[PDB]
Amino acid sequence: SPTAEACGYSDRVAQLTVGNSTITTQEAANVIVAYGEWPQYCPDTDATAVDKPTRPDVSVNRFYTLDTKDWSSSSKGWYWKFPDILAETGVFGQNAQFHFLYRSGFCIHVQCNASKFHQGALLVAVLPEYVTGTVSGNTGHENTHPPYAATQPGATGFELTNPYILDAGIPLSQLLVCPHQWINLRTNNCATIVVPYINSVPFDSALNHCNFGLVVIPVSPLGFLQGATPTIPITITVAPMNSEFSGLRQAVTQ
Amino acid sequence: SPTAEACGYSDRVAQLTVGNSTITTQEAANVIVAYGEWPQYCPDTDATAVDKPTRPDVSVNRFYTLDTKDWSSSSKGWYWKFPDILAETGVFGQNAQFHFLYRSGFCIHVQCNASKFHQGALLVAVLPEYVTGTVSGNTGHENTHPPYAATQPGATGFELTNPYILDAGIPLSQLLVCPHQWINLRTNNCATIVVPYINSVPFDSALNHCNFGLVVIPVSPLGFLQGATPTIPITITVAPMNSEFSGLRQAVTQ
Amino acid sequence: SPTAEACGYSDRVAQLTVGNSTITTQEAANVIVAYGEWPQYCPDTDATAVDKPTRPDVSVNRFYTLDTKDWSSSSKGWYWKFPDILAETGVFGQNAQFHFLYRSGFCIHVQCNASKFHQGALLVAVLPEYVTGTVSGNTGHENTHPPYAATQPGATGFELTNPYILDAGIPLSQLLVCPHQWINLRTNNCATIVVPYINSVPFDSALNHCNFGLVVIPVSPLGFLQGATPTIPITITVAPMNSEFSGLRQAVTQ
Amino acid sequence: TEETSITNFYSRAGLVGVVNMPVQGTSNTKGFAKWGIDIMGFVQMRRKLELMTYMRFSAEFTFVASTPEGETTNLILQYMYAPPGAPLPTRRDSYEWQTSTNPSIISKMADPPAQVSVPFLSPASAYQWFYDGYPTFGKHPIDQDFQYGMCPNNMMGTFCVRMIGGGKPTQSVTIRIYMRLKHIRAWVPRPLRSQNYTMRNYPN
Amino acid sequence: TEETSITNFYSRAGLVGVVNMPVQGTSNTKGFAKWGIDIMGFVQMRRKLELMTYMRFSAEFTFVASTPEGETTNLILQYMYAPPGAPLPTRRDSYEWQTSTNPSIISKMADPPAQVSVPFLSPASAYQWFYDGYPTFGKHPIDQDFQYGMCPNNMMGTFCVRMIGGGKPTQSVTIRIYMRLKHIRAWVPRPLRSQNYTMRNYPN
Amino acid sequence: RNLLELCQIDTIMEVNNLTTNEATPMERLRIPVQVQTQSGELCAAFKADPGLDGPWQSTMVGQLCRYYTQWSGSLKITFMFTGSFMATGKMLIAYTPPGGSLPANRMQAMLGTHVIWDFGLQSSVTLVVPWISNTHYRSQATGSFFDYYATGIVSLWYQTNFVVPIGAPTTAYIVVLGSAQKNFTMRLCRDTSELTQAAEYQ
Amino acid sequence: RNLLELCQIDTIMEVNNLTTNEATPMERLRIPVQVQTQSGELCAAFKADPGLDGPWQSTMVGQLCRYYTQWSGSLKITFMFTGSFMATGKMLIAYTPPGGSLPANRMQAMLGTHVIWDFGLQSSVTLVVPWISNTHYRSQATGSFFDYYATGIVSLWYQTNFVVPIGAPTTAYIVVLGSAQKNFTMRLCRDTSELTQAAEYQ
Repeated sequence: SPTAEACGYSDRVAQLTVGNSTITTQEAANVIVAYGEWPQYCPDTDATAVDKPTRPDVSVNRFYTLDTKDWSSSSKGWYWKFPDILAETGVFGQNAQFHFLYRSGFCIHVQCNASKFHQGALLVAVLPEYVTGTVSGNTGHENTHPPYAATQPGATGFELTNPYILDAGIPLSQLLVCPHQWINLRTNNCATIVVPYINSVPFDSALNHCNFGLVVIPVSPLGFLQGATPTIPITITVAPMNSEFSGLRQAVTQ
Repeated sequence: SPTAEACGYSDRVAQLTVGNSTITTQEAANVIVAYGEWPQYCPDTDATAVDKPTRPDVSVNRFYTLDTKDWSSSSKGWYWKFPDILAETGVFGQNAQFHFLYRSGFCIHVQCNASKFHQGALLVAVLPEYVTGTVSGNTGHENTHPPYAATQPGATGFELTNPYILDAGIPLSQLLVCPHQWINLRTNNCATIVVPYINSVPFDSALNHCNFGLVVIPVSPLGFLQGATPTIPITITVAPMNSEFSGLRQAVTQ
Repeated sequence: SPTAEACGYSDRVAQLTVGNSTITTQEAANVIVAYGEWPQYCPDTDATAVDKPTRPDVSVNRFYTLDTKDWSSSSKGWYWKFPDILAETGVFGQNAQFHFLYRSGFCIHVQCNASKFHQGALLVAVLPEYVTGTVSGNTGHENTHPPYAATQPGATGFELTNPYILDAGIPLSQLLVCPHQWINLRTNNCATIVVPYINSVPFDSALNHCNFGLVVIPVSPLGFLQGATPTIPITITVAPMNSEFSGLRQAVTQ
Repeated sequence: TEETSITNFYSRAGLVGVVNMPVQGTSNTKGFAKWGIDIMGFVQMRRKLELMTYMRFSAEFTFVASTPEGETTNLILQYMYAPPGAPLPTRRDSYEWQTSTNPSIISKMADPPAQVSVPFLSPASAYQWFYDGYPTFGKHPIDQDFQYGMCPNNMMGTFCVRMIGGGKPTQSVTIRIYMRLKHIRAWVPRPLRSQNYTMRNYPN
Repeated sequence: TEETSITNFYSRAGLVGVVNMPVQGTSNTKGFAKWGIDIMGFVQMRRKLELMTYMRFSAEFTFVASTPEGETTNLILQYMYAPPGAPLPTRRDSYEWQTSTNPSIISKMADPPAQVSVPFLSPASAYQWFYDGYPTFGKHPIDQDFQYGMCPNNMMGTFCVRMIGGGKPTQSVTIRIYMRLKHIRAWVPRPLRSQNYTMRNYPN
Repeated sequence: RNLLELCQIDTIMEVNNLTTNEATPMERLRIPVQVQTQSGELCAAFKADPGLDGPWQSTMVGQLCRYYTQWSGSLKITFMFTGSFMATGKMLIAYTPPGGSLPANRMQAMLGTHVIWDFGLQSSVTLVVPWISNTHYRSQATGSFFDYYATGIVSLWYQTNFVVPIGAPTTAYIVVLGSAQKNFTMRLCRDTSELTQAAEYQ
Repeated sequence: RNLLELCQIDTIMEVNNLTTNEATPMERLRIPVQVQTQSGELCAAFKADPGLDGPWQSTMVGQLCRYYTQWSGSLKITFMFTGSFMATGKMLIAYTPPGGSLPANRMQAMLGTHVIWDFGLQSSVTLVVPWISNTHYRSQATGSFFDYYATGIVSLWYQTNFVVPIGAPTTAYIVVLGSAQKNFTMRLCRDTSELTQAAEYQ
């Protein structure tokens, strides 16, 4: 709604509800949905599988506070791989392994404690098909490829070697194109996003595949007076939206 | 249908289908359903829980060949506790633990290899609220109670100390009252039963509670010539019917 | 009719009638007709000859028990050439020679004594244009071609040098494609087949040409206990269906 | 899908077969080629054709020629298939090459390759690979046995290509015939055969 | 305006990539070329294609060949892409080159360049440059890590071009493949990436 | 008609991939069954693989499959109990989706799509292998792990042990047949490696 | 879709054209603001230039622009006050048409199209740069004075000095964003200098 000038109220205030999980932020910016799409169940035409999917709606769809991370005034951003994080948690993750042919979307909520100044806004974005690229020794000769841990850190996140690069060809600045919102947190507070799909294949095992990963890296250095509380936490909670599974058989961690 | 004289055909032949599991026996006796009831979903009025149950229909409902047991010419019968057996297996068992508030029924198929003579019919029955009772030292003074392993053997079965007693006051002979069919296997082959409910509480965690247990004990001694194959295996497969869960929270083995 | 599960009755029991010849088998598998065709009289358009054909229907069409062959536990299969066998027998064969321009189809009945076990099913099939191929010395250099006796054994049959090869490029396994039925004889008994036509030319002298030959080779080794009767005979009877002749003139054995 | 379907399968084209004739051309110093009909000897192409016994065919094949190097050089060739019926040219002079009836095409090497189609000749309804029997009647001597495979119907006349000149060629040429199949209807497919090599030509 | 619009952007064509094979051809004395599918290695063309992940494509590309000088000489070449599935020709003799199914075109160097179009093969809805994950399942060893980039769907078979001759070529040739894009529909564009060169082939 | 129809008619995967068995196919075909432990025995393990794997490869399906760069579709398999009629036995057959390891045990296999064989009057039982793929079409050729490539695995087990009548022989045989499902596809027909000759026939 | 749409999504001109800043872009982005003289200070001066100039060039607009021989259209720019929320300040932003020199002072800039920034609750303010050209289309590439080439200049100033709460830090930062106007055109798409490699990747 708002134009640059126009500002309403109670846009900022919002509540999110999911299966037996709720988050509210007093301060917020209006939610952005990717590419003007909202998540949906894969179409009959779309689905190859010919195996009836199972959607535990409720259990599957809930906010999980997988991890909370502390902040540094400046810190390297780290990336949350979608698929692993859910998998790591259960029931959902556990369900996934058996269920392994898996596809889903999710709504993401990230909350942090707020400080008035809240300078050093951090920008979070999810990029589909995030691919890492190595320095390769900085010779470029080395032709080395990223570690397993790096590629799918397992929701540890992954600190970004060089943020502008994002350890990929893409310049950081252009990154804005992909849907995201930034938290100065002066402007806003815990952001809400719902992630629409880009899925190459309408159904994937998706154990291997990651739909996308989330990156949280401050554009700006935080700054505060000494007196002000040094610690500015960030927490992430997400609830996967429609998830369907096939490939009932045995669960593998991998 | 049949009266004592009357006998049709193709009663014996039957197939059972469940979620991606099928069993067929050429020889069979018509299926008996307990108490003229068939399994159903617990009624709204019935259900206290006010927690929306989850029924993974398909995965939950399937035949599981939990275990196969060999036979002896005469052997002590052993009891399969319903709840444990399913729990032990997964996904269903795994699902149960998280899902722990659990109730279900099941259809039971037991198959054995057949020998022509097939004397020494074995009688199988399920008795609700099977309660064990100890000798208590045979003094009766001892006032001892059965072992944990004994009570819920974990689908190892439990060999029956004294079959007539069935280690309970109930005389064996009367046992017939509870629905069952016997396998001479001369007469019939792998039996089919579907088990209707006696559930005290419309929903139970049922981890603790056992709906009932199955006992397999030959009424008659097997007899064969030496030449005939000494080994007469028995196998059991069951598919739980409607199962619903509540109590989403953490799974305990117990 | 039957699907894999479905089985009717009295499919097995069948009688075949031909001109003053009848065969019955209690046990049988439903008859297979080749290529969904049934034999017919060559069409006017089809027939070049412009010579009025003669069809002794009755005499021509009858079951002939040309030969009976004994079995070995394992034996090389042997091939019956259609044209010769009929020719050898008379009247039909005799008629053929005068009548020599000859074309026909036939229904084939093969009967054997049955043993309960009847393991070592033998597969019989007719392949049109059966062509033999020699080892050619196994060098392959030799470039030798099969003996006259081999090519048209005269319904002696011809034991197969190497069954898998069938002494032709065609792999045995693929052979299934051509219509056939196998006799475990546990499953079935004397098979019945009616052979539809592949005829290159609507009328041939067919003395030279063979419509096709029948091969009988066990897929499986027979196995029996010593006590069981060692000898498992096979007999073949066939009645040619519509046969027509032209080329009235002198009869040649050739 | 489309590819799987028969037409796609057939539509693919491959080298029917080729022969190379050296300039020195010990084989043909004259460098006349009288070519057998038999595609059949070449396994790969033939088997596919074998696969469907019965087809209604219009077939187009293309002629390309080059030296063993593949170098092209300027020669003008004349092309003929008389029939099997016709006499086959002895030599360069050979009478037959002047061919009234028997079809001929003249194209330059320089000229772009020529493509033509041929009717389903065989007197038989179809050409079937397997033959059971003898083209000939009589007792079959062991020596005779060679005959067994042959099916007279599926026998076609030779081809003649001659470089045109009294003298002998400066340059070599290769037949390098390509055939493509037009849209096909086929019946009663027969399984592919791979065998030991009894000999060529082989019924297989 | 017209130029800005996507079609104009795409419509422009450039060299997909070229290889040169010397007459001496130490690389290929035989001078067979088995060419990888990967256009991808060449940065410039690829990036543009990368730009729009999803396209419905009919694409035409042209073949031109010359020596490193650019001098033309008379050779006749045969062209094939079997699939990735097919065996790839060992050598000049190589069996595969006689190709039943696998498509081939024969054109002379003299003959004017040939242009053809190719369907959107990939089993995937589209070919997307970025792949996240492994084509393979299992623990990922450090050595294994090489795998990461690969996306099996966006992998295509090789091309084979061989100069036709038993002997070895008088003259060299260059692939010099040109591709042009037909009218395009494209979706979900992705930003261009310029990176350090991790290595080739690279997911980038 | 269509090759696939030919595929439909009959392809049998090699029961065992043995040179000896392959060379003398009958031996390969038999899968021995004996009186055994009722369960826990593994009758055999089979690979889904497209016919890159030997057993399919030998089959017609494999041969055609080789031609086609990609194959997609579901396969039907049949098993028959040749073994003694009087003797009875039950076996479990399991099919497992890709991404797992081979079941390596009866129980594990059962978790995947499975069926149970009474084997009795009905000689044959038909397994069906559903088409499950991330991608609509899979490549015919594997040999390197591609998720798209690898169909999965199948296994056989003893639901019950073999029991035999005194007369009936202890051992018994089972034969496996293979078929193609109605929906079978392959793409981009091309050459086949399978047949070649070193030297010109000419 | 259209590249321009991509341009629309986000291009940010380099705040400062510094190797260091460019190399480490975050540093470049910040434009420091401090408590200062209320007016007369020049926040910064920017060049219109099409992306021949560094800041545009780095941007997506520049990259695409480089491709197109000519660019035409109007650009939108946004500025945000990252600096302390409590602290308040006003700044003047000015845009100047071609043919003048750089404003070189606050007052001069103001004469040209200008806007004033309260900066407060509304974090961001949007400048608009109108398309003004003698010619409908301008060349993307400049580097030599062409009237057609040169878009113009922009400048920032202090409408008022920064004032800060005691708590609030003296300094503050402003970030600049850039966007493309709905009407954007470029012509005769061609190559881009920007990406090349000395040596064959192959």
